[PDB]
Amino acid sequence: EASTIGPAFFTPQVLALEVDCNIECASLLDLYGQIEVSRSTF
Amino acid sequence: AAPSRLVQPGCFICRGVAVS
Amino acid sequence: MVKLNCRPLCQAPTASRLVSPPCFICRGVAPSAP
Amino acid sequence: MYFFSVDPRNGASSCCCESISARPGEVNGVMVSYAAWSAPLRGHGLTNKTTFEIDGVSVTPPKVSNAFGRTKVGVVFEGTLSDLFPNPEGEQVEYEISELNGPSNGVVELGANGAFTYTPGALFTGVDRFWFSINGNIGEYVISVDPTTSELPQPPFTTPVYVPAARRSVDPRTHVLKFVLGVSPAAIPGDVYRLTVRQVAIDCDGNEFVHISCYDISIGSCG
Amino acid sequence: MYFFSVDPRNGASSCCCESISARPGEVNGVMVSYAAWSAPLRGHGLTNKTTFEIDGVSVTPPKVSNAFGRTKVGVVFEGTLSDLFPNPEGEQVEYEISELNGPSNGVVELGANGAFTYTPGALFTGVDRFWFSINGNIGEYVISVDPTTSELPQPPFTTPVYVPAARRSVDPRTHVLKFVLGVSPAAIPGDVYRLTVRQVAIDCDGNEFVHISCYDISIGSCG
Amino acid sequence: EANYDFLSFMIGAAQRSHRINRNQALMIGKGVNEPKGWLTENCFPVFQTLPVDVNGTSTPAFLAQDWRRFVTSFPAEYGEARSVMHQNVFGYLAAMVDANGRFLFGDGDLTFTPDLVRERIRISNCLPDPTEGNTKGGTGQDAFAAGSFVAAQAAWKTAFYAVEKRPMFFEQYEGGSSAWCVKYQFGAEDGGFVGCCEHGRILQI
Amino acid sequence: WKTAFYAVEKRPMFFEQYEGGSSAWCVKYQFGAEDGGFVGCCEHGRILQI
Amino acid sequence: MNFNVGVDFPSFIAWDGEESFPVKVDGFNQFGFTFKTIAALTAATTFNIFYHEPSDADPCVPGPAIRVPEVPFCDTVLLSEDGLAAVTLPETVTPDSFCAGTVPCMNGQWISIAPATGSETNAANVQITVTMKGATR
Amino acid sequence: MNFNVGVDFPSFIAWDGEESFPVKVDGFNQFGFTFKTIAALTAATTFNIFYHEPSDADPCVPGPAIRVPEVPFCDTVLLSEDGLAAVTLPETVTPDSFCAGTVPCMNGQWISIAPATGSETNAANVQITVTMKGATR
Repeated sequence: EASTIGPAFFTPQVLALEVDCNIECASLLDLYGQIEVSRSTF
Repeated sequence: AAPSRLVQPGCFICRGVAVS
Repeated sequence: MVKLNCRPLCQAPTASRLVSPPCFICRGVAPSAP
Repeated sequence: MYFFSVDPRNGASSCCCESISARPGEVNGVMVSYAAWSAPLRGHGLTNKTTFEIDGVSVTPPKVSNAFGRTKVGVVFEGTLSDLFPNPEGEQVEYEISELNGPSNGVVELGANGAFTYTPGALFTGVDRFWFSINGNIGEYVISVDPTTSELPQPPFTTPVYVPAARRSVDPRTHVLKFVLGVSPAAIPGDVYRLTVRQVAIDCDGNEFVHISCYDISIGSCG
Repeated sequence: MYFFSVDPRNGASSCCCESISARPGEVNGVMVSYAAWSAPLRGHGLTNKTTFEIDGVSVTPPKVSNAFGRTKVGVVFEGTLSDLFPNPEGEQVEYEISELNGPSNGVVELGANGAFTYTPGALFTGVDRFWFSINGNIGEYVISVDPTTSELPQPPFTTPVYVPAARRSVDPRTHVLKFVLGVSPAAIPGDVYRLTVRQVAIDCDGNEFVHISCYDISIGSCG
Repeated sequence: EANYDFLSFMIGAAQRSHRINRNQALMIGKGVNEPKGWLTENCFPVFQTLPVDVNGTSTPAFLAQDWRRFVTSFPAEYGEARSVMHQNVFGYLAAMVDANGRFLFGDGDLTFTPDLVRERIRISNCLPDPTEGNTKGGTGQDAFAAGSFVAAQAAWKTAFYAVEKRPMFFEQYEGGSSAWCVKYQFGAEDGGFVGCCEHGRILQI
Repeated sequence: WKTAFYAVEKRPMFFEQYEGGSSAWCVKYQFGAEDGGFVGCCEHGRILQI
Repeated sequence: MNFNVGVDFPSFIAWDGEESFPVKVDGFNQFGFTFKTIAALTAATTFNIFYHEPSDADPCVPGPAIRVPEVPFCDTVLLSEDGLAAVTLPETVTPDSFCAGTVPCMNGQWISIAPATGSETNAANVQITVTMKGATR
Repeated sequence: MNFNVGVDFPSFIAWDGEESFPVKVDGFNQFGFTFKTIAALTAATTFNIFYHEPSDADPCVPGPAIRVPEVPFCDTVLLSEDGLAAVTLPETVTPDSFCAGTVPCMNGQWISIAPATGSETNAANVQITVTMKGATR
């Protein structure tokens, strides 16, 4: 019978969502002046 | 640079009637 | 080498106030009295 | 940072124990290189089963006594300093609180006649000590700040010379034992203590090779 | 690590036996190089059939006696430490539990007057030792915690100088014998023991070539 | 095993951790081992508002008249400049009120939501906000923490430079990795400095 | 709300006459449905209280 | 509609706060602990982990208690100074929150927990149970 | 290779032989008991099942002890007298053997087991415990 036989005969429906809830912040790296460089100590 | 103040104009209205 | 893992059974709420700027005052009014 | 290369127990190359000069207040570091003894014993190097013991061969018992108090968080604590200097002869008591060895998470103000007040820093609970100096003689006054709930236990009245609880280490790749040697600010110059070390190596199968040495710590002022 | 090259019995090349210094508490290792004696006897090299024997040529019998007790697992054990030191004169007794030789699976709360309580570690079954010291006289006290069913045997009260049961090895490829030589913490400085080693070789067919040598262990303090 | 792909999670949770650490550094990074950020170097000219006497107590304050005088003062000879600030501050400006009770912005809309890119404000809510998160600042009394930071403004394309040498990279660390356990190693190399710091400005309390 | 609270749909209602128990003098119907929901992640929502 | 989750992951008491218990783990292949406190702790408590072996007198009763060695993975740097596995419930664990953990390699047939010395008067306020996984036979 | 299965099926104590312990079953959505005997019983042993409610004052402490009702499933002919759930550990159940039962319909948020009256003599030799199944936080 059912509801008294282990918990392995019933396979749950694995739905396809993934809750995240994580703010990075806000980007501030495109205002600054960008300069590619070479070997350090320019 | 030392912190400079930012004094702005106050509530300026009148030039001819002093308050009692 | 055990590495533990802990959760709380009952999370707690979290209240906070919502202070907002007061109706301003203006520093120094021209027509006035001492 | 002292460095001793221990005897190799090979039947080959004044007093017995090596010497260590220590000044009251310092907290130094010591290295010991068991390489000459444990390298031929091809095993798994050393193990962290070393033990230390500190015995005194000259003490000159202290003049002033210590004292222990109790208080909760935020509540000011008051205490005296006159019942701690048993003077066999009559003399004045130039109370002084050393600015170097003051409290850590609080503040004290010295009174004019054996008075002081320890107002702990806000939002702080734990144990806080500070070292007073009655007429050149030095002691300690230990107070515990309780989180107002029940009570706190008793701290162990730190000794003149100690080896800290868990700061030892060992590198089995080079057979070196490192430990810390700390001296209380109340250790009296001229005294001599003796430190003993039991270090245990290990063979391939888990047995033990023991080795004991000693060191003479002489508390001398000015290095 | 000691090393002795043995004489090859060729009719060629103060006291008789070689010299071994030892320190109370140490556990060292010894190597012997039978190469010069067994290499000419071309056969199957050495065989692990070496036998040892320890004799005392200067003993100074122990002042304080040893003792033995028993307890079940988890149960605390308490006993006396005063009926073990018959003192000839009348004087005081300063009992002490050497920290370097405390218990290994419990703690001991040494009371003020020859009294102590031994709390065995949680879920522990075996034998456990700790070396007391009455007026400087050292003797061991053995406690065997039983696994609550019946009993464990009565261990043999380790001698002042011993060679462990089985930690020896013979390298037939380089004709070298190794063993461990441990010295009890109850050894008395100045005493001298004698270890005789009987090592057996073997021919290609299965006969024996015996060889006997001796060593003089001198128990010295400070190595 | 472990159906959830863990490696791609860490490669994702490393570029993310790097992204915010770099952004955090160029602002308040302190000298050694991290670029000298322009908040802590403090050679931007700094303006600070003067307090107001709420029934004779002189609490610190910051009102809209201060914001207009701060942004128009920027000498237009340096170029066009953008202002950055924490979003609570912009919430603070939007909720002001004149003496009779009206709103100073959007005189009745339930909301003031202006075109920000037509106002050069560039909200980024990681900066320090003087509202102590929220629930501080803008009081009659008992708030607003004199000496705090509010907002900045500069010709950023020349007031602060960002230096990049070698972007993020990943590689299997051959050595320390055996036939049963892998050891990965990632890294990147970059830095930053201030340009000429007479091009910026800061507002305080 | 599209990611703060979720609603789970499985099956709409049904209706059928319960045969056993419905005599030729009485009659008894029977119905039911099956659904549910949960709270996704309460860091995407606020509440304004007094 | 909850299942008889008892079979297919049963569980037993391993430390009721006053005395330990050996739990058989031969019949199953994977297992772990679930710590849980009943009252606020005073300092970090440490438990030792022990594995038994089938007694020679009877193969259905545990023998003496050996201590399970310690296995580092890669990240391990502490190594607990002893090479003998042990758990340590940190301070500030409010008594409405559980903590899980398990040894990376079983050995023997039984497993046991007991409070290490020093923390024997705080362990009277904790509870440790063991829940297994699929049954081999 | 064993998994740290304390998370994802934790287990807690419910009757250590001297005291019942409410176990919070809200955060999870399936649970069951795994009985276990420590020494031979004397007769049949009966246990009552209780469910609690969130207390009136504090919402994270259990309220009073309410006796959970029992429901049949198309084959109950025993049909316990007063329609209240109860479990009867049968006599002649040896040690090293565990029985696992579970109440069908869940209610409340804390569940508990207590030795039914007239059977608390040899109930000190049982040790019930609970294991939940799947967090729903």
